[PDB]
Amino acid sequence: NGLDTNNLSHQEQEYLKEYCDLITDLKSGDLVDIDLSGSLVPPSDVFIDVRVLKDAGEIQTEYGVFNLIKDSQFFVRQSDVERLIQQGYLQKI
Amino acid sequence: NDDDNTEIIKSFKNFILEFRLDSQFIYRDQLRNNILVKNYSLTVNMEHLIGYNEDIYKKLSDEPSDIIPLFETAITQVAKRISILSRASLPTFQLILNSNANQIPLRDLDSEHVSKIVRLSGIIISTSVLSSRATYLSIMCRNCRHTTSITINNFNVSLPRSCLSNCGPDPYIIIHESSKFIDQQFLKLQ
Amino acid sequence: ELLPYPHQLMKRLLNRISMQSQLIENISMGFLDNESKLPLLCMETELERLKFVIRSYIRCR
Amino acid sequence: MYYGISQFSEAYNKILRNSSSHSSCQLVIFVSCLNIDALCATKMLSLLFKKQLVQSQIVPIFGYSELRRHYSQLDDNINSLLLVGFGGVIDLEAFLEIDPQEYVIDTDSGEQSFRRDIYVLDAHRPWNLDNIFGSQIIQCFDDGTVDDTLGEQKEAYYKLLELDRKQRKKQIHEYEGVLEEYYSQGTTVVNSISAQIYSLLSAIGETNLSNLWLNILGTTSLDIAYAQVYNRLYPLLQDEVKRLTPSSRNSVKTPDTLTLNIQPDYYLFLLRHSSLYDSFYYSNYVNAKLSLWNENGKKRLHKMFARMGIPLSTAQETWLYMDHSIKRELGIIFDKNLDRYGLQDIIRDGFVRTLGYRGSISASEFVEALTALLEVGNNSAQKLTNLRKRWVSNFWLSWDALDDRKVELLNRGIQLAQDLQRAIFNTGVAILEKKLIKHLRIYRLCVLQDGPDLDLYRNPLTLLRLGNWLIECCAESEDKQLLPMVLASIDENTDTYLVAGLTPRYPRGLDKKPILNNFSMAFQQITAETDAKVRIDNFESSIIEIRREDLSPFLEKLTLSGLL
Amino acid sequence: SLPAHLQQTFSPEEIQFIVENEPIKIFPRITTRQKIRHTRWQLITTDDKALNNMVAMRSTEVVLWIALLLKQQSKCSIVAPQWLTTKELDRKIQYEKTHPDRFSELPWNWLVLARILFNKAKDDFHDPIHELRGKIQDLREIRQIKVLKGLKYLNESHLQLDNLSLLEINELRPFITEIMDKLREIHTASLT
Amino acid sequence: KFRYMPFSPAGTPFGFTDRRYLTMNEVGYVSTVKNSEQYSITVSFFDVGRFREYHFEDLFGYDLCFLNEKGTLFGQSKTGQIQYRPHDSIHSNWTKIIPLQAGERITSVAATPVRVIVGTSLGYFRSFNQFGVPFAVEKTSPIVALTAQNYRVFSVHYSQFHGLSYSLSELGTSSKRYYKRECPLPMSLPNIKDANLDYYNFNPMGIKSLFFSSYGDPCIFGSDNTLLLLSKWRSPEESKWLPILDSNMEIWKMSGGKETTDIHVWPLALAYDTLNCILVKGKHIWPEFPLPLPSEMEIRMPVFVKSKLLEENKEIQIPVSMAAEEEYLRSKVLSELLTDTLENDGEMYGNENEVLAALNGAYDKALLRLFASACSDQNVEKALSLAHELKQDRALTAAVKISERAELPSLVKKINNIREARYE
Ligand SMILES: [Zn+2]
Repeated sequence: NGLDTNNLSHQEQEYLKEYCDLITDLKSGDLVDIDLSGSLVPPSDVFIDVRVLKDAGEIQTEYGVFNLIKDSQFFVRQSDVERLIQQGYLQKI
Repeated sequence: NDDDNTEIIKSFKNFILEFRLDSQFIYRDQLRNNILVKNYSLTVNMEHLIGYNEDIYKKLSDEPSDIIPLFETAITQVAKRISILSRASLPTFQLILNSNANQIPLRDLDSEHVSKIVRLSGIIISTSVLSSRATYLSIMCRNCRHTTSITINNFNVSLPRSCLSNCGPDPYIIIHESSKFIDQQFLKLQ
Repeated sequence: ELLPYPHQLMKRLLNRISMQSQLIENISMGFLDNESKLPLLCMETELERLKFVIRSYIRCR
Repeated sequence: MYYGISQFSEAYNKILRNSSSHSSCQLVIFVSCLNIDALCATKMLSLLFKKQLVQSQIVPIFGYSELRRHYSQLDDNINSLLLVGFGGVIDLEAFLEIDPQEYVIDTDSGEQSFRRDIYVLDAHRPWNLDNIFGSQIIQCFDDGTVDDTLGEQKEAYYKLLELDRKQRKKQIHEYEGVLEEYYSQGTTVVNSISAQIYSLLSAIGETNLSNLWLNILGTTSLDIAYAQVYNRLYPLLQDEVKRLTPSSRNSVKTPDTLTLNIQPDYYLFLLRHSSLYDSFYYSNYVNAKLSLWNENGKKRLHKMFARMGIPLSTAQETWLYMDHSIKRELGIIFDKNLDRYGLQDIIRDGFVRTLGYRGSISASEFVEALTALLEVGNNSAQKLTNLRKRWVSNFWLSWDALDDRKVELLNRGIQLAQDLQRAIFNTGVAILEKKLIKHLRIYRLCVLQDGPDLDLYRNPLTLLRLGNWLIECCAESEDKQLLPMVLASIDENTDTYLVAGLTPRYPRGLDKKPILNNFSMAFQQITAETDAKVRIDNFESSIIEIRREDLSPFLEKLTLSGLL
Repeated sequence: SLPAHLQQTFSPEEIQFIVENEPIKIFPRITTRQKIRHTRWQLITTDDKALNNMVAMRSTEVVLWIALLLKQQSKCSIVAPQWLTTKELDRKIQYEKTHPDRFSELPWNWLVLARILFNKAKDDFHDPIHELRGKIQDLREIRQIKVLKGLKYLNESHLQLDNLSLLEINELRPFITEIMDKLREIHTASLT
Repeated sequence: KFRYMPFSPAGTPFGFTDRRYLTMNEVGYVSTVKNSEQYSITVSFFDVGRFREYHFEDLFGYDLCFLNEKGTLFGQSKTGQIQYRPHDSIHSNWTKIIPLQAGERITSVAATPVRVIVGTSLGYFRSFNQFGVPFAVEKTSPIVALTAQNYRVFSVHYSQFHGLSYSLSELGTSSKRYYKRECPLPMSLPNIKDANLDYYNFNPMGIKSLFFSSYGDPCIFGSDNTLLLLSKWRSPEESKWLPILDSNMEIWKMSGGKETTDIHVWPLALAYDTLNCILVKGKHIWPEFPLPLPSEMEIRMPVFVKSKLLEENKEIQIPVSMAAEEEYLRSKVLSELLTDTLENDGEMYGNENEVLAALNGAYDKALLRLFASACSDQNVEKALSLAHELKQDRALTAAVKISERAELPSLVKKINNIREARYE
């Protein structure tokens, strides 16, 4: 969440809300140059190949786009796609 | 022919020590790991033995009853070399074979398959109690107490007919304390 | 133990990560507006490796 | 013409100038799936762009409908496309609804430049001349065919384009005559796309044993249908194997040694994975020569192995465990005997690759594995789309199988290849025993109305497996005239026949000029005339799919046509 | 905030990340030393100077992750360090077999760097790589025997492990520290 | 008796195999494969940033090659065919046949930015401009070997009636200058195992390679495996060949001695002070096609008495006296070469002055370390003569400190006289 709900007690639901708010405060104040909630596997490669596992159309990134065509494959900077690997739209590595 | 047997043994030793796929020495790893959990055997896939050097597989499949003990011996020597610091005791390792040779159905096996390696299948309909077979016999002459030994490979031995230097006609007896044995089991396959 | 925080070291490292990010961005704008991308790739993955170490450090403590 | 083989370097340099940056993805590759050669070309091209660290996207595409969809949704940031294995034979500038004035920039000079390139890597001929001459945006990678062959058509195109009285009448009639005789040629493949990319890699200085193996595979995929092209290209591949082979001799087999030999690679089916018996039994050519679809041909194959001195049990051993002495002596045993059965064309030298200790694989076997992965790897419009999606997804099983790290996926391919060829063989003996092939006067017709494994033949490549299996059998007969064939198969789910127009071809060992496929435009003419509902969007435009009730009128109109 | 498997150890990828910060010798296949008669490397973690002054096949020393990045392309070759040659590894093997208790003084990164370079720079070795892999395997097996001897002497007090690798240590660390912790807690609990 | 053979720098024989190298140098390497009745030639570069590899099928079977920055020059020794290939391909390739008498062969070829040079076994010496126009023909002693760097051309001649000799030229776009013409070359020719005989059948002169330093000084590496460098070539009355590296001794040393054999040095280029070379292992003296990485050897002046090192070492370590001798000599000769380059040609990377300053530091340090041993033997005159050699006055103060610690007030007095003189 820093990037089944029935099973929590309502105290735990509002606790989780507050703890997520706290995490998002840490990666918003000072130290924001690092996404503190990012991965803790060290960066093994700067470019990676990634296969589109679910369709998401044309989206922008900082200086371009991806058209996430189903079962197309990119070769791309890892730092530009990590958010989509975590969200399950991209397959590889 | 002991030099030739030694070269067979060294060929198998090289197969254990050198065979590698995708950066892993699979049989060195398997033999070490088997030693750690104290099961003294090695499971060999003969696809890999063929892929390494088919001359060895040809020797193995021509006469397994002579070649299998040499392969077992090679496994013991590599086991010591990869688990004991020598110049600062393990048993005879069992060889186990995996294969994908075309199966011979149990009814078609006949006299042309005698002493060949065979792959078949069926239903196990009975499993006998365990029984003790000798691997190493310590042997004594009844009269002169000349001692000797028989080291046995269980792939087909007997006591010697007369004393190996009167001493009686049929003199040898087994020393059951120093002799080494293994478990043997009988199965019936339908 | 929770070891004492490297106050000055972390201050100066975060300043460098900020300025290096601004530099890599400025060079990217220059490319958009002698050319070889390879040193730029090294700078990009350098910031990835360094930001990983800071991220792992803070998450641990 | 547009980029000759001497100047592929300039197109590649233009790609890196226009559409490469650390900043953004800018390069899109459309590759026709269900095409091994296009696949291998795209793999080579992707390794190149990986090494140069170019951010790019590969899209596998089934046919022209999906092409127009996918082109339509490209963003203007994408300033280069590569179209691999399709598009050369259709006016892309018209079909993709291009206006060059929507893409034009920076005229200064009697000159233009454009915000997007569309490079075309296609081996099919005849080229559409609007691509080759008319367009300023479409950029075809020519094998030399245009400069070799199309000077008259070039002059005719430019004079007709110029020619917006007696002289005017004569000229316009003349050049329309030339162009309408150039068009309505039958379609044909003249090169391997992978060899064109390999010539580019030679220009850039990028050749290595990996790229060479991909070139060998993509070229080898042409061998069944386009034997003459394979024979044209095979000497160059021998040159490159020798040029890139290392200098060591008495090289001991070592777990790091990748080796790529030229050596005897018989025309049997999956020899090094089948048994010997099965590799004869399921071979297209052996079935054709011996007429193996009946018990007499089966008797002949048994007779052959008996005469060779091979016990039948040994012949049926899986090849690794099959007797080592036979494996050593096999070349002699074949040399002594296969001329006796007319099987002498079984003898061939082909490329065999063996890596470390994990076996040996020929280009023949490897392309069989890759094709099997494409074929069987993983409301009507929606069901059709969900089927085409499976095939677009099968592309990545063939792609990943090209990597040595994933040889378990290659072994999946090998197994699927064996079972596919078994299904083809059983369907084939069904066709020939029940005499399904109706001999219409102009062309032979075979329609699968029902039977087991019918649900495989809704895939174009599986249908073409069966078509090639039939065509080898007909070609190697003495009584039959060499005639074109239509093969059709009902899909009971979609209630549509999938129909393939197949060329004939000469016997496998004979040598004459090539035979062209004219179902490609004959189907178009019948489609244009008829009120029937028939899809013609497959890249192999000699394949169509049509509703069940419309087939018999379509075939009647076809056999009334003089175009075949 | 830190996963359980990272709580009190390093992942092997983190051990790799550590080793990748070591300098390594390369033969450049590009020239960056602009003659007296454009983008510069401008790094903040490591020595920018060497990369800006490369000349083709003048050997030079750079941080290992940059050498791997340049070797992902064909733009350098990584010179295998002197210890990793066949003769040196054979000397270390003889040392290991000759001294049953001491570990031989291989560098702390030896297994990690052997794995990295055997994968990413398999073509750069002067010696045949299958022998280098064989002797690295011999060393790991012999050293593992020595480890299994050493663990018979775990204490409540302390332990000494002179030349054990970073990877071998990191592989053993949860076992050794947990067992010695429990031996401590048994011993300290017995005190009055 | 003798036979002329074609040569190209660091090219190799076929031996018992069907591919060989035509040449290799600081730019790259060229290889040819006996592809049945024709040859597959590949041209490969070490700077992949500047140049891109290429290959072609060769129907003439070129056996000569030369490879500079600007283009590749090819030749077929027995038919007189030559071809030149610019690397940009914006200028055209061109081909020419040069005439040969019966039994005459092209023995070597070389190229410069404005010239192409061909030398034959009867000693004709033919010059073409870079576009193939014939410009001149000379006759000289037969040119057994030949190379160039930029505009500087260095050629080696031999015949039974002239002996071994060399010429050095600087042809330029203008001011076409000749530094030395057919002066005798002090290199040693091979003695009259079979891999050695095979190599000398391929290359009877036994010149393994021939090239220039990166600073443009001629170099050659003969059958003695000793790298020779021609010092002070820019003024012929002072020029002298320096044996800057006995590679046999250095191989013996770095291997710990032990009569080490079956490892050979294949030279590529000298750069500043460090020979790039392939260390070939085994019976054959020459490298194989998967070209090993060119290892590096720093030059070593030959002052190493092998018997003394055997007594000391019985992995080899050098006594500090011998080390200081070699350090002093090497630093002196390298500083001279740098000084001549900077006076005549000037800086090219812009740090050579700093290198030369640091080198003078090493020179003075080596002299001080020798001076200490001279003072330990209490020889005032050996110490003073060593003191005269130092360059930095500030370093000469350290000699005072040493001679104080070695209780030689006579030496201290003399050194202070040198201080008072050096103050001028
Ligand atoms: Zn007795």
